[PDB]
Amino acid sequence: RFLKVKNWETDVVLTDTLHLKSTLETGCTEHICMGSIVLPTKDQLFPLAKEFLDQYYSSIKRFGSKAHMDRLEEVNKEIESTSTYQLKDTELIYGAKHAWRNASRCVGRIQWSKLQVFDARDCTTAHGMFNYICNHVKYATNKGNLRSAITIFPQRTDGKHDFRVWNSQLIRYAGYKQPDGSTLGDPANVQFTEICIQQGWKAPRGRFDVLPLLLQANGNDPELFQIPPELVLEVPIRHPKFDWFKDLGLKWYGLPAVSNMLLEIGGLEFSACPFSGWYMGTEIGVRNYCDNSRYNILEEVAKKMDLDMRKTSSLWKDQALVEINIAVLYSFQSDKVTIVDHHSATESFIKHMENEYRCRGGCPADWVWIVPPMSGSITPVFHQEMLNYRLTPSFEYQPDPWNTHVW
Amino acid sequence: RFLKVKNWETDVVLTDTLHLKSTLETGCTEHICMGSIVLPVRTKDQLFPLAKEFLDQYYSSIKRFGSKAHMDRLEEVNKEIESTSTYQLKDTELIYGAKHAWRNASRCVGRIQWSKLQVFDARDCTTAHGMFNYICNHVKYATNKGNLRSAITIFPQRTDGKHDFRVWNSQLIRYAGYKQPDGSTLGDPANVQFTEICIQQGWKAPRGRFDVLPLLLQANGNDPELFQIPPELVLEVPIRHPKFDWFKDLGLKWYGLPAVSNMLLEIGGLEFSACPFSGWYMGTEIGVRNYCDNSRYNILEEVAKKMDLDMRKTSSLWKDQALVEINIAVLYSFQSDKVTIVDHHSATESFIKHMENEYRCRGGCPADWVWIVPPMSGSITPVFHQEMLNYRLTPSFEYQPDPWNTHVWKG
Ligand code: HEM
Ligand code: HEM
Ligand SMILES: Cc1cc(N)nc(C[C@H]2CNC[C@H]2OCCNCCc2cccc(F)c2)c1
Ligand SMILES: Cc1cc(N)nc(C[C@H]2CNC[C@H]2OCCNCCc2cccc(F)c2)c1
Ligand SMILES: C[C@H](O)[C@H](O)[C@H]1CNc2nc(N)[nH]c(=O)c2N1
Ligand SMILES: C[C@H](O)[C@H](O)[C@H]1CNc2nc(N)[nH]c(=O)c2N1
Ligand SMILES: [Zn+2]
Repeated sequence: RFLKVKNWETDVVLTDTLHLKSTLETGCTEHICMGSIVLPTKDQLFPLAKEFLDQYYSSIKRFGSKAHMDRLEEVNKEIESTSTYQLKDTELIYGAKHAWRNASRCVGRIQWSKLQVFDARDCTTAHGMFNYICNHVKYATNKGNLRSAITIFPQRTDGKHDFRVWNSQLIRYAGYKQPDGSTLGDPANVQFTEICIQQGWKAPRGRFDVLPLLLQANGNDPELFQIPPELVLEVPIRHPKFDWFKDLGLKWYGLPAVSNMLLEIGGLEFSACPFSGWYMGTEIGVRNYCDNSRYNILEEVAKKMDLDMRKTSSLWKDQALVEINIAVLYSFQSDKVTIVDHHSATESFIKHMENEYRCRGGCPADWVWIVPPMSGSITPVFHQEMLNYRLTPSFEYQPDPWNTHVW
Repeated sequence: RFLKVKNWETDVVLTDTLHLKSTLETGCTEHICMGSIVLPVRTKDQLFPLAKEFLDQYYSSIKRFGSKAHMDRLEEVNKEIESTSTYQLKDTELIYGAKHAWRNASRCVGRIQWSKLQVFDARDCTTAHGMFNYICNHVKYATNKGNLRSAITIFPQRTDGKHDFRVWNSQLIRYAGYKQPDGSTLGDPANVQFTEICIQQGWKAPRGRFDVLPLLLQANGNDPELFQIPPELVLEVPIRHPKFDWFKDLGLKWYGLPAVSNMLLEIGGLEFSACPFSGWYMGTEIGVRNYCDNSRYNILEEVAKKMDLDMRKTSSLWKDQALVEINIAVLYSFQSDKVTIVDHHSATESFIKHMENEYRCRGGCPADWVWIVPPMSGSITPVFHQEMLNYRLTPSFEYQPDPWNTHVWKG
């Protein structure tokens, strides 16, 4: 019922009680661990609403106060007659901040309480959505001094009137299959790129073409829009010691902004809730640049470093990985664009985890995702036992809209 | 019910049915994943079904399920359980048992090799000196002058839990750790407690950074006694770097034979509490963990110092730069001295081929991602991108409490 987590580098032991709150299911059983799987009515809504308002009023030190009870009845009455309900601004902000706080896969949660929340619940059209997104992008970008933000479109109703951003992130590079059999640009985005092409985008067909936004308001067919190029802060990638690195022609965007997740607060479902912070270096240098199924540049870089690629045991992939990552961090720093290295990020998360254990009685954490994709064991999170469980408010994955949406 | 796992690099999707044979529990529930927690006298009653399951598996694999020899063996085991409270494994069942415990070890990346395991039957052993002799033979056989061979030696099973055979060392070969009065540690800080115990048992400690510990060996529930492994039996590799000539002056070395001696081997309900086993190293175990963990030799600072890296900001990735160089040095040193070692690229590619093979021929391969993914360069190894299902099959190796915590001292 109570559970201990040990850090095997420091011997520091923490006791978790927060897990006894969790309701949603992990995918694991007593018989099987699914820890490494990427994806494992009116009557439904009121317990959900109640459970959320209870944690809200307890957080503002007013649990069981008349103002608490009154709000419970007003929501109960609104559900009974409207089959849904509306969140107060204060509840919206709290819900969003807590969905981030509860994101067990996110290493950057030390920052959870400083999230700028933009309420776009009054939005009605895709042109409206575009305006809100551009304002979000400009606000978060802040000329390189990045700030966390989320923008929240109207909640689901009958599920036939969904707001969706079809893009997976607000800013991403296009992907084309070429006659060659090779891929130009980002292979992750090939399918979405074609969907933009069949919707009518003129594609420049380069390595680093910023995709257009494809915006669905109120269940209607989605619409193309190009983000003013002047709102998209990008960094050219160079190396502090290797002069040849510039000729690889590498660039990345400053703003990571996930736009395909669903935000659930008090049983209400916000299907379009783009949010953004800033990069940890490895996301770009390890995953985007080096995954065999992404830009996959390890082979090209190793060649320029004149390393022995004859045998895997020369650790040439590993040498090139480090240098690719040094260059990402150097480039973002030199251009004054916020970025965090994996040493700094994981050390912060350990500090945050200790805060959450003393202040909240726990911190749900998914070790498979929190440990960086390079140098795992020289980061302190490697040695940290973590407990993974699902709390609400939360961000969840949802089906790609094109599989779903009817034209 | 069939369970699917997907490789996110290749889109290969595999179907697991083997998890259906899984008996033991994971630590996890529908409400909590304990996937990163390091650790989350049997009676006649419980013993017969365990013996029966095991023998059903054995007889299946040799294609004799339901045979008169299968039925006769069940009845003979049954009769022996009721009459004596335990039973004895045939040699063939012991071999099969030991190979399967390795096959089932979900935290082990080296399993492609599971079927080539030299089993030494030491169930006729009775004394600590007998144990020492069996262990020297294992070490010489396994070492094979650098062309390492996988092996396990199996001492007598638990009886009443008062007569246990235990190897008190956690590996057959490991270096002492000495905690100094100024709070520094000389040698391997992981072995401080055990070293203290050796010392108190009368070991005279050289007190260097690389003193090979003595063996502390318990037979038949008796008090353990000290033995020194003959030095000529302990193959060691001095560590140098192919390009950096100052690397050798760090004074590093490591032993070639990794030989886990503190686990419990369970087969058909029987408990083998001393069953040391050994293979060969994957380079990262030494280069990443043993050398670079902050709680271990911790040489990152001193290495990066000698590499003249920028150390005033973590964002120069100086730690990462030094880590790779150390790992290069380890592999180079082993290869140069013709001592078997495997790099993490090669080992993980092998594991993936093993795992796909196992799904096809066996209907699954239990695997613990937290453990299989190497402690450096995770995502450029194909395992990182592999979904895995973790569950407990028997035969199995299990953790057991350190014997100094449980042992009843006789005097
Ligand atoms: C501010 C600096 C931040 C950093 C350094 C950061 C870091 C990360 C990283 C490295 C991941 C792993 C994702 C992957 O590898 O694909 C992640 C996941 C995630 N983060 Fe953050 N984060 C930040 C801000 C935010 C904010 C503002 C939110 C929401 C308000 C958020 C919510 C999430 C969620 C929901 C996931 C899981 C995505 C998934 O399951 O695929 N993060 N975070
Ligand atoms: C042939 C060469 C082998 C290689 C390269 C190899 C590789 C490894 C590695 C890297 C680990 C993780 C250890 C750690 O980081 O703490 C491990 C764990 C393990 N291996 Fe192997 N292995 C080999 C052979 C064997 C053999 C012969 C056995 C026994 C028959 C064995 C059984 C195990 C077990 C039971 C674990 C789990 C240890 C634990 O939970 O602490 N392996 N293997
Ligand atoms: C807000 C924020 C800040 C930050 N630094 N980093 C992030 C994660 C972003 C960026 N870097 C990856 C992306 O993570 C979000 C995408 N999650 C992948 C899960 C997935 C499941 C199934 C199929 C797939 F192809 C992918 C968010
Ligand atoms: C047979 C074989 C071959 C090989 N290459 N590698 C191995 C694992 C060895 C080597 N390198 C580490 C050790 O693994 C065995 C010890 N396992 C640690 C688990 C643990 C539990 C509780 C507390 C702890 F601090 C640690 C075995
Ligand atoms: C199969 C495995 O679960 C998958 O590759 C995961 C592993 N850990 C991860 N960790 C992070 N931060 N991001 C990812 O995309 C993944 N992928
Ligand atoms: C807390 C965490 O599970 C622990 O540090 C584990 C992580 N993965 C590991 N993986 C291997 N192979 N060996 C280890 O010792 C560990 N340590
Ligand atoms: Zn689990």
